Amino acid sequence: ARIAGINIPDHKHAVIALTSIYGVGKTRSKAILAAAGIAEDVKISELSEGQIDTLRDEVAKFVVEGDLRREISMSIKRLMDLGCYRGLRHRRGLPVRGQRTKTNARTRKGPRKPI
Amino acid sequence: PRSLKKGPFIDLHLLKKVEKAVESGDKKPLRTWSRRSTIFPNMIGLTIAVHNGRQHVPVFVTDEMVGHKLGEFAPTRTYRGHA
Amino acid sequence: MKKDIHPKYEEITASCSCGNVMKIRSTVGHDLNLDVCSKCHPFFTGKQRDVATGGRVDRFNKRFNIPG
Amino acid sequence: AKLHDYYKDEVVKKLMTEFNYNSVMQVPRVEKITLNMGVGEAIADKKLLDNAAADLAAISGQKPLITKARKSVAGFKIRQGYPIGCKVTLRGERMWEFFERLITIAVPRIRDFRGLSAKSFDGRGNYSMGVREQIIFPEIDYDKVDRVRGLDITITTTAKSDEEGRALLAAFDFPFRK
RNA sequence: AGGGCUACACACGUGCUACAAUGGCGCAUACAAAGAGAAGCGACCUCGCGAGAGCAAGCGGACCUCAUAAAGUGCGUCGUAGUCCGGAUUGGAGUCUGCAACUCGACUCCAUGAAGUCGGAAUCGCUAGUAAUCGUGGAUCAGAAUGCCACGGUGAAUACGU
RNA sequence: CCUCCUAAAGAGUAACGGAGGAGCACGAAGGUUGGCUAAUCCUGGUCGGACAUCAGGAGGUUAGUGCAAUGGCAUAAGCCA
Ligand SMILES: [Mg+2]
Ligand SMILES: [Mg+2]
Ligand SMILES: [Mg+2]
Ligand SMILES: [Mg+2]
Ligand SMILES: [Mg+2]
Ligand SMILES: [Mg+2]
Ligand SMILES: [Mg+2]
Ligand SMILES: [Mg+2]
Ligand SMILES: [Zn+2]
Repeated sequence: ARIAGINIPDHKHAVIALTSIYGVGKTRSKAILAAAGIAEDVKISELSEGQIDTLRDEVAKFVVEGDLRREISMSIKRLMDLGCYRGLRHRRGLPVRGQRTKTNARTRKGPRKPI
Repeated sequence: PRSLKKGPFIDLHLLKKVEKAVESGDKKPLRTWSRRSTIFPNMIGLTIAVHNGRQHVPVFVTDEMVGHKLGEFAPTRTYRGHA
Repeated sequence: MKKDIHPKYEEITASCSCGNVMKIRSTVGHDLNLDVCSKCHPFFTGKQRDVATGGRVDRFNKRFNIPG
Repeated sequence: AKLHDYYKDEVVKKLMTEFNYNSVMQVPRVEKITLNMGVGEAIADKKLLDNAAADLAAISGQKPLITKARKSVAGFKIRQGYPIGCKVTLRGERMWEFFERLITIAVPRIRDFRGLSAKSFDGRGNYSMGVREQIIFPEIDYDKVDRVRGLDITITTTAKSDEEGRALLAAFDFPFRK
């Protein structure tokens, strides 16, 4: 199935199959399935192309995939270009939301760099 | 962040001093220690010398800073790498 | 065009979700139900627009409604 | 086909009526469409060159020319005569049908399509764009794909200038970033 | 008054959460013990997806409130995949407390979905209601526990021997 | 043994004079018929980068010749079938 611009996994159940879209998680997929009137347990491969079409049509009101990547990049780029504290943490690759950097900043700082 | 039912926060000394500045067309920097005050749209075009601990960093106010505290544009800690 | 070298080029029908029925030759070998067309894409229809990238003052005034 | 007849019916007159051509065949026409896959790692595996050749044979209507290295290069560890590319030129009715198939199906199948660049001309009215993935074409399914693979499309036209080539492809409703 | 004690090429100790199927999730349902409470615990009803808000009963307490315990059980689903595992990080929107939440709070929602598939040399605890795990409460405290102190639920293995 | 210079515009011409190569390779890298033209640079173009491949332009042999140097070579002696 081709909802938004990417390929949905056909062998899985609708809810998880739809969560494979940048911008749709479990509860947003549940809301999409509940507004479409399709069970979440039905496989996407076992439902008709009209159901695929309305699934696409009400995925389309959620800003998702590349538009969401554009919005997220634009927000982080606005912070970095503005040069606030969150901007300098994004520029230096340090944690932004007040976590400790003496230890355990490893997700933001990448793997360990020996001196 | 602060609740929307309580409004935004701004220190009065600054609010009155920037009303005076935007009323008289003051172009001297607004010297302040109030890093906790939310930027309002009446600081647009003025430079605010916000304290950071040891000197007043002057930050010129643009359209994108509205809704941010004054202290985000004054970095308090100095760090220039380790080795 | 050589004969026994090339892939089979048969005429099939391409149909969009918007009801765009269409006759094109290709190497698919079956009729297909594609999902975006050139009468259907937001860039082709002009519906893409842009991101906001501004309105911080309007966001402030909308979320606060303060006197002064 | 639909676009050669479209071309011959309105695109010729449209260009005439704005460019003030003194002759009928001073109008730009497209000459050929050339598809190129620069495989590269065929030296590591000759079989994926055959996979990319089958991909280009599915994407176009024709079998591709397996294209060897022109001169020996150390930095990619190739020798002269080592097969590293796939080339198809379409050039006629299959060019017009591929131009339809591209403009109508494959370009709106591009993930995150914000528009094709209008600065992607050579300076002599010939256009070149890069397809990032062969799945944008519906000739190959999502299932039997060994690896992702893009390609290069160049429209070689008759036009002598940048503005002519830009003005001609827009007469066929080409998605320029505008 | 503002900043710092919260920094960050790195090294170590002590924890927490995991890498999953003896499990994840969804619905229904069973069984605690100890404790706290007046600038406090705050029902019921209404509103909010939620954090929570409004109105407001009772309670200086075997009475009222915090506070329908969780693992378990039953049905379904996932089917061995970096996954419906994991939940780090980040963007946007918020709630509460406090003069004030930028440095530098907790929590909620939506999106994001990092490392990790049982860990080298080495090393720790524990002999029974113990270890392992599963929740609960208190002090400190305007707010701010994965820490500490305490409380129950399930509940082993193994000790020839010096 | 081969090539250039010395070598004085026919040939030839010495030095423990100045510079370099050979002791092979190819049943195609030979014959013929048909066809084709290079280097390098620029501008575009998925990964792709200084340099792989594609397209156009400038350029005009600055390439190529199985191997040194010299003389040849577009009717190509160069490249392909
Ligand atoms: Mg002080
Ligand atoms: Mg189960
Ligand atoms: Mg999970
Ligand atoms: Mg008591
Ligand atoms: Mg990994
Ligand atoms: Mg002579
Ligand atoms: Mg003579
Ligand atoms: Mg020869
Ligand atoms: Zn359509």
